[PDB]
Amino acid sequence: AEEFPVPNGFESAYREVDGVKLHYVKGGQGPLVMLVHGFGQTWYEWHQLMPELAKRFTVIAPDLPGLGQSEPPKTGYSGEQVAVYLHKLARQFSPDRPFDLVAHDIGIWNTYPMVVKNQADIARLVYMQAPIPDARIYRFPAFTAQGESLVWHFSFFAADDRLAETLIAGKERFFLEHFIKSHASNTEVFSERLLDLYARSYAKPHSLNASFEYYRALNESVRQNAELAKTRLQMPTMTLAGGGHGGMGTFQLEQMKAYAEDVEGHVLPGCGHWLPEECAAPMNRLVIDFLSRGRH
Amino acid sequence: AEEFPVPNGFESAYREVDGVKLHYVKGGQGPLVMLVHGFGQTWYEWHQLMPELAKRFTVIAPDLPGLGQSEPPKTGYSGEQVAVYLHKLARQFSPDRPFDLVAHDIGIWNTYPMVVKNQADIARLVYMQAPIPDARIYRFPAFTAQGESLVWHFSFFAADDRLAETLIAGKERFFLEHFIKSHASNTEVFSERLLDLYARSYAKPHSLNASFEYYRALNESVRQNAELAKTRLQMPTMTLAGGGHGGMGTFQLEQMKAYAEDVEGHVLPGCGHWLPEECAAPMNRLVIDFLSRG
Ligand SMILES: *[C@H](C/C=C\CC)[C@H](O)C/C=C\C/C=C\C/C=C\CCCC(=O)O
Ligand SMILES: *[C@H](C/C=C\CC)[C@H](O)C/C=C\C/C=C\C/C=C\CCCC(=O)O
Repeated sequence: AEEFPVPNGFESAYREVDGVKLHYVKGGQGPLVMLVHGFGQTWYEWHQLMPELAKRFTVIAPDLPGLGQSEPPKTGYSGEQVAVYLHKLARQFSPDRPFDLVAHDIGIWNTYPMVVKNQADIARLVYMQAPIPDARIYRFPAFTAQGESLVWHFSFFAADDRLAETLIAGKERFFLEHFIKSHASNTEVFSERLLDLYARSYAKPHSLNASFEYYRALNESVRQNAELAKTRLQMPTMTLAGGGHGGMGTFQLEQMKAYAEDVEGHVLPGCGHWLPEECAAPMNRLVIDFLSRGRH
Repeated sequence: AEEFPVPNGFESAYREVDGVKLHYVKGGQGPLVMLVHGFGQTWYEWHQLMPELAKRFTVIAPDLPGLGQSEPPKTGYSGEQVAVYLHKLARQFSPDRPFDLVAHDIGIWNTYPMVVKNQADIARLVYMQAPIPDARIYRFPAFTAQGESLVWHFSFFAADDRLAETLIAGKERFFLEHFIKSHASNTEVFSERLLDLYARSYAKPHSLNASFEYYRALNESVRQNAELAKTRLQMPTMTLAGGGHGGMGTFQLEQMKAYAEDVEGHVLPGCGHWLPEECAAPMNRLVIDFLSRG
């Protein structure tokens, strides 16, 4: 069974990593690029970018542990713990060469530790629409004069006594449409049909819980990154952020400059959080061009 | 059928104010003190303070519009709109002399405009455990190094699509116990029976919605207060805040200093948000003494 349709010429497969069965979709030939999705979604957010990248790269798009068709992690949900699974997965397909990494939302949280601890394995890095977990997240406001706070869900999802699962169970499709559209500029791309697909996946009880455990581990991830950030990232890095409703604007590049020696950033006007879907043409072009500098 | 038991010597009654039928509980004799409850609760949070105050004052404790047994407002849920109802209700019982005001949580939001606009009507003022809506609320962090913050509910409750009503329906008792205890230092004061009573009250569909409409109007209340705050408050004021988990600490008095010329403050160590219940005896003492000077 497949939760989302595989693009023509790709395969849906699984790989056991440290006792955890990870789902991924893979296609193409050449150097490896791994695309890592975020909260509320799965590998499928990349399905329009994947065929274009596969003309020059081997492309792998895993489901995060516990999400999509991937089993939950056995160690835990902190960034350093999850990053082990993703690093070992990528290295099974690229054991002797560095690979490229593209990550969105909590995909950033779940990859930053393995990037900084295995810098020689990462050729080029693209991060979009999430803060790297650090002390800056403790200053983001809970309530805004205009629009809506992009970050209050951190506390909702991290609340104890399984508050979020208890309130959202049975209402997953309603909740997902609300939080996707509230973080979007171009809401019209989220058709009822596409929302149905995403909601069906994260309504699996272990996936609903897994989704929130990433936030329950956020303070631990911050503590982990306080140590890791003592070494700046050396590989070429690109940041993308939306400039519209739900977009992080200039914050994405400004924070990355504290982490990376070689970084360029873009703010995409009229685009919110969900860049691959809201602004597919400019986002895909930016990613393909950036990764195509060099061997592919 | 009363939602909460009325103390001896008090009456549960109703008055029509601008076409809205307000519920209140009233007892005592002497100058008027109005006690205004906050989110998650009703007049009943004052039921231990009321008989003590009723020894020296006429005491009235209304249900906020749409909450408890009060009808929803017919104008709106912004602080300036709701404060009209509470001002006119108090004036029905104290038309000829100023009255005292005690408010908790969003009771503050719903009374500050009528205090600043009718200062000759307010003898003494007691505010506990809520910011006056102003630009300071836009700095409160969403997330803390210990986990969930005390303020993320601002955005949960203000969200559209009836987000809060839709997620909380069928889980009202569960959710109320959660936010009571996440804002409490002393949870042992909340019996299963008391949580049952509060949950049954705000689970009424129009009351669950009314609860969150106060937050959907919060930015409008901030904008309203930006003009009202040009006039400082002159009456004697006291602030109270908890010093424990759920408490606002020094924020309550420090904010009030920008609004009030004559203000004293206390922070109650070992107490959280729900001061009339978590720390009833010292809270009551401080309110009674402050109002009884003279
Ligand atoms: C994924 C968010 C996706 C869906 C939310 C239900 C991650 O949980 C968060 C990624 C990005 C948004 C968080 C940080 C915003 C960063 C700084 C800008 C602050 C503005 C503000 O409104 O506070
Ligand atoms: C009622 C809260 C009741 C139940 C919560 C579901 C009001 O909605 C909020 C009133 C008080 C609690 C929130 C405000 C805290 C204010 C500042 C604390 C200081 C933090 C800081 O950043 O300085």
